Amino acid sequence: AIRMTQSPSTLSASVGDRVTIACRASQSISAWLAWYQQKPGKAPKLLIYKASSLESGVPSRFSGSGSGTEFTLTINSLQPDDFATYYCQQYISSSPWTFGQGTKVEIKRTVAAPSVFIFPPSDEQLKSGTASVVCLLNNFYPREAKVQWKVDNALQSGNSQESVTEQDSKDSTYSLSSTLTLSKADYEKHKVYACEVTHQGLSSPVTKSFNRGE
Amino acid sequence: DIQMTQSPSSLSASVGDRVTITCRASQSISSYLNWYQQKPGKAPKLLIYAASSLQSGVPSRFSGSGSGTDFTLTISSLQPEDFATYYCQQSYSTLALTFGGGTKVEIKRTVAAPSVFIFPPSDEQLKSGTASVVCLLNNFYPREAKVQWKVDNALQSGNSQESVTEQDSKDSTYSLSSTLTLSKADYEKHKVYACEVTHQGLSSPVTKSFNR
Amino acid sequence: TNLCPFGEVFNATRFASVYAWNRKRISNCVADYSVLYNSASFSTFKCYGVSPTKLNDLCFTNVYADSFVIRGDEVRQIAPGQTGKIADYNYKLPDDFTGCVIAWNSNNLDSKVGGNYNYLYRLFRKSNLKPFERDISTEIYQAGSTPCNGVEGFNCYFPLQSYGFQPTNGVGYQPYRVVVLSFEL
Amino acid sequence: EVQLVESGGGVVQPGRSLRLSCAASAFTFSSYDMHWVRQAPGKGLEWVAVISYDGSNKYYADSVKGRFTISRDNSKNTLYLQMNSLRAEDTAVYYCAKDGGKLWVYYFDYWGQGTLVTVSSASTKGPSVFPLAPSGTAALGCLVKDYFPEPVTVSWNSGALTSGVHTFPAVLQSSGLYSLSSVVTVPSSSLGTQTYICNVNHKPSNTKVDKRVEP
Amino acid sequence: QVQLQESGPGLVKPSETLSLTCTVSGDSISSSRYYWGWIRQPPGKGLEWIGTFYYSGITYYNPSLKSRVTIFVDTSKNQFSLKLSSVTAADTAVYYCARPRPPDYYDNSGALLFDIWGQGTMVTVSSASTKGPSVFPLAPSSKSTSGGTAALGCLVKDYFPEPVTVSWNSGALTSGVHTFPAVLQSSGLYSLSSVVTVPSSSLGTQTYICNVNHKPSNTKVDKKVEPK
Ligand SMILES: *[C@@H]1O[C@H](CO)[C@@H](O[C@@H]2O[C@H](CO)[C@@H](O)[C@H](O)[C@H]2NC(C)=O)[C@H](O)[C@H]1NC(C)=O
Repeated sequence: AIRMTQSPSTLSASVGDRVTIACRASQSISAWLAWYQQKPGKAPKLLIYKASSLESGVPSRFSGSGSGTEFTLTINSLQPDDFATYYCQQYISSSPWTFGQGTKVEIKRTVAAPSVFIFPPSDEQLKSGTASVVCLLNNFYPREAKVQWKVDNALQSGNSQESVTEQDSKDSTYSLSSTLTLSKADYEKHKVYACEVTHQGLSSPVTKSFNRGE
Repeated sequence: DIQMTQSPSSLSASVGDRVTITCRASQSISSYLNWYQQKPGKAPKLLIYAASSLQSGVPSRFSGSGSGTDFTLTISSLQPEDFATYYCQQSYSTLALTFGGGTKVEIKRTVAAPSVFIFPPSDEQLKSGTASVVCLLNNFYPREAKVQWKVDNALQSGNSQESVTEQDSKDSTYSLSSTLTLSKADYEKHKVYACEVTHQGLSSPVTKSFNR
Repeated sequence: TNLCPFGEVFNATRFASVYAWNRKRISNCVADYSVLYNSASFSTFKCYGVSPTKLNDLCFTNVYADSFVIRGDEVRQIAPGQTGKIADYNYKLPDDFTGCVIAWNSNNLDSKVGGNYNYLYRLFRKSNLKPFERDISTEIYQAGSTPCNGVEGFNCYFPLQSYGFQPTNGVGYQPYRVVVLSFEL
Repeated sequence: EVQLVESGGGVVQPGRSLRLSCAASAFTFSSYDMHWVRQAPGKGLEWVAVISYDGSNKYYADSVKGRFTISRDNSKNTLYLQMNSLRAEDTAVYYCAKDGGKLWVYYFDYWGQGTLVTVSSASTKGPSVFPLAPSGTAALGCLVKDYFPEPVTVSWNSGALTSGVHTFPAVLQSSGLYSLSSVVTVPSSSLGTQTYICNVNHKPSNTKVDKRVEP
Repeated sequence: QVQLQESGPGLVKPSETLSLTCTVSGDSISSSRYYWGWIRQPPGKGLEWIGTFYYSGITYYNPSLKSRVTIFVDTSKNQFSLKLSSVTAADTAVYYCARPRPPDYYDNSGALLFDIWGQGTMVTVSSASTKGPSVFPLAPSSKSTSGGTAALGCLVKDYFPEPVTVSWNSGALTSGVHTFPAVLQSSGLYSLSSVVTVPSSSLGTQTYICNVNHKPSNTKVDKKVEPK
């Protein structure tokens, strides 16, 4: 079993940069190495074979080189669509541990503040016994964001979960949804519900809020 | 496959001469070598089979000999109906039968210089978008002749197509017509159109040109 | 029924390595050659000095069937007047060969995932083989000045090498089963 | 005495199929092997296939293997060649040849006159006839350009002119069409006094054009 | 062009046998002329080559997967299968059927790379039962309005196992849509949300329906979202 080592594990580059990914083999695999591109929610896509031969239908800006133990994938002129995780695969012998650990390429872009939205629980959900309040952070960069649930100005913790979309393939932004889940009874005990958002693009924290009944 | 190499590719003789053609095989084909004659525009005709066996109906002036790799077809007395191309064909590898490149037995004459003529494209053709320049090499011998298209003293390659007639049935000379083809946009980009001809019968290369 | 046992050769479950190629004499039997080729599979079928269709004309039937496995790249060496490691050191056909060479891809039989290292070929030999010669010796080959005395090492190599047929090889490196029929007329 | 007559040749687009026939006479057709041999325009001879006397055996050259099919009908004395998946490299004149049979190996002793098979993606288009006016003796002619397929017949003055006339073999240009030249050397004196008309006839498109050539 | 498509149960109980099927679709192309294999990817992990079928009796199986892997190819139906017995939580992964690229004439490699892939199917090894999701509307309002654009969506809550697919207006509405990954609630059930931003002037005139499809429970819900 030959082990493959990609470096770095993660990287962030601006649009148009020249990205380089290195793949290291514990022993010489001659030139039988392949490169894959896997976008989120998609199967891996074969880019390079024989370390340097380009697959049909892959842009010319992708290129590979190397022989023996160290190989290199190059992405000239990085595009926002190129956001993906890239794997190298040795195929000198059918053995376990054939793929590398993968290199996740993030796209670097200008700072963008999120558009914040809050959603009260629906009548259909309130008539099922549960209450879920949803806070939305739409189209922002960078990925780091902080959400605080305040219920009647009382800070909440341990009753909510977050979920962040993968980086958009067009504008390279992120989106976040925080779901505050309560019982209908506990929801019926308080009036004001709000999520407070802090981000690099907000000079002051934004707070969307609603009142139960209004 | 087994390669069959004939030599010479061409030879010149006159009626009554003894002609000998050589056929070599890239490996020993024993004695399974056959000779064929082909006139232009006609099917081939079997002359010799099994190296030396004369086919029934073929004149006894044809004969073959040799075994292994070197074979020979001999015409003891060349007759006027024996001016043709001659192919050898190996039959040792029965499922990979191959022929030779051929040997043309042409008529021997004296050296004749070509009469070079150049024709500019017609007015009727220029309204179609394409321009054809035609250079003519008329009645020369031997067939070896070079045609070079110059445009503003810049040599043209991959831009023309040649065509040579069969050896004339009367003066035994050849004739060539080269056709330079380029678009109308490439036609006004330049002015001088020439045709340089090199031949054995020319003490110096001859050029015929015209101005647009 | 007194038909020649051409099935025992073409349909053999195991084939021999090319250096120790197998030979089966087939005589005193009626050979049905027309059906032999009929099995649409043979990727290589070349005869020398005889026409395959007109083999049913021969009165007798006294033929040697030689069988082995080589690379797809080496199929072209099984012919008269060919050179290379196989034709020079493993299986040599004469220049006046009278017979047929039959080969077919056997990647579905003679290749293992880890590599089928059962088929060998002679890599080192001082002089070329005579036609139809069979060298099964594995004496340590002396490549240099000093002798070896049966001991491997530098300039002292085992004369045989294995193919290691893997199913992921290209057709040039894939195994092909070869049968060579030698006729007498 | 042996008679071999081919038929079925013509034009075919790439990838399509075509079937040739070869009627035999004046010999025991059912006891001889039959061959197919093709010759590209201006090239050498290339063997294609062979079939046994009874039609049970078929062997093909590697250039056509798995692509062509040979067959025979001994009740009609006809040889067939089913040509599927035709490439541009298949454009040639196809002969059927009888095997001599006097040897342990194949050899062709009688050939048919052959038939032309043109593989191209161009439909039958008529030619455009352009003059080549002249500028010792003089020279003039006609340029037969952009026609498909072969052949075209060029005569001068309806056959009244045969001395000093050269008609050149056609060429296949990049457009998939054909271009042909035809010239004549006439006395330079009788130039603006004699009439010269080339008679171009394209049978595949039925185009009989008579163009007058004058300085 | 060759196209692969996985199909199988997204939920397998522990110690049972996983069974998936990949159907080869192409221009009358035979599956007897190619090799076929399977590749899985645990959530948040790398890629593991499970095994490839070359010929009958000549198969490769990942030795780390012991003797519990079996792959069969049906050449008359143009489809192949993957059998994985004695499954545990370590077998919960997205499974891809891939085709190893045929080698060139002179290729000497020991293994191969995969040039054609399926779409992947998510198999969860768990003891729990399947549950269809409850789809609740996230109505647009003044609090969910930024200028001339407004946000609305659907809350896909309490389902098991993964995954669910959300489309808007039968796929006619794709721009500005964000389907967030699902979070595993303390109850052991998944829950995600899907949102789309629309112009405010279109809320009363345009109908917006989210189409939630939970294959493991054969549950399709089309929920119309209106301003409250
Ligand atoms: C080699 O064995 C194969 C079977 O493995 C034989 O092929 C069969 O031949 C019979 C006629 O005898 C046919 O009816 C069958 O359809 C054939 N089956 C297959 C799968 O080919 C073959 O005849 C044998 N060859 C020799 C020379 O004995």
